[PDB]
Amino acid sequence: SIINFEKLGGGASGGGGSGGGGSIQKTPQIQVYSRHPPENGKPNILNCYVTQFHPPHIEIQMLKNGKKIPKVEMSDMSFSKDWSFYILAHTEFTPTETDTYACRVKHASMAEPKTVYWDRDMGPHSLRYFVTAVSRPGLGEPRYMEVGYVDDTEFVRFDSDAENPRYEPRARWMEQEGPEYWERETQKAKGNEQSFRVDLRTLLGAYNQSKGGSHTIQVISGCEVGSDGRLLRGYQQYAYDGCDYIALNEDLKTWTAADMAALITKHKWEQAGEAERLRAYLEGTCVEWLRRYLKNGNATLLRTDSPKAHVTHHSRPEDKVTLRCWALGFYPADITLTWQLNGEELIQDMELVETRPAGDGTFQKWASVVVPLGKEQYYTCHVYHQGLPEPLTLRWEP
Repeated sequence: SIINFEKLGGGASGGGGSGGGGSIQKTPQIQVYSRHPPENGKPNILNCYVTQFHPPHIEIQMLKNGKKIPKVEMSDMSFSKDWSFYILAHTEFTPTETDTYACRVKHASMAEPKTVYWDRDMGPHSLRYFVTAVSRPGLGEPRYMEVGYVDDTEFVRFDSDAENPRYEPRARWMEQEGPEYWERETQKAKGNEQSFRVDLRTLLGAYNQSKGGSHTIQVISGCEVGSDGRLLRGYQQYAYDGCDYIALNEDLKTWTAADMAALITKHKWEQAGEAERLRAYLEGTCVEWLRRYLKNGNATLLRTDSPKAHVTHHSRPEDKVTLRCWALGFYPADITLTWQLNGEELIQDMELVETRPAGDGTFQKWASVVVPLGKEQYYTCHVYHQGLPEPLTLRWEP
């Protein structure tokens, strides 16, 4: 259960521009790839994974031979520990030898839309809440969201942009909770929404910003627990427009403010004993709720799907060749791919893509090395994943 938030209630910054709020946009990173191995004439799914951007407003289109594809589904949006947002767009398609596909992204961080073409060739536990409050001048009320994670898997979500916005389960094992739980969480979410609505107005003043601009307040709140069930770390950190604003220190007693506006909040919270209130929630309430949830889904959280791996062979200019090592259909996302030349792990001639969602709950990743034509048998790829009885070692097999 997420804590009931206390207003930031600040009042003045100084427009210094250090790193705590106001606009300082992050450019999106984009990957375009098929869920399944592309085979001409066989239906598949094409993905456009967009990450690392800020602000959260973004426009994504997928194109077929330069023409917009009308039916493109969008996953719900989320954000990372570095505050940047991510989202997955995808569409059904049936690849052919000559049709080109692309994903086009429009975002305030870039002067023009970025088009990226698809190239076939190439223990402990935690209960954390990720909160987003985004003002939208000229587009209605601020959008408010609370997304909860147990061990990094989304299990609950509240999004004010529904019509009768309610807390909804996001993991099937949560359906074990009765109507009282949902009603209570929903009402608490609506109460929290109001505090953030106010805080957004307050921060406009604190940073001397226009009433016509869009702004974001984000929060990461929660507890990390040991195998013995004891608290290892508590978290209560805030960001304004993608930059650290204020955070509770590891001692759960003091705060670290990032700029002048946050100093006003630090002093308010110190005077009101906010840290004390949070320490109580983090050490008790939060942990108690984590156990409760783990009761329903620990088994699910421990499941693993081993990667299926193989090596593909690609031509390069002159005496060269690219060996690409693929890891597919694995879960969870954590994985390590390495290339070795006679015992030594390679660094310099290698290329990796960020681990990405296949769209069906599993993940994908690949690592490549450029090597001399004729020397393919001197290299081996190694795949390390918790789902495997032991690391996989593979080589290019003609």
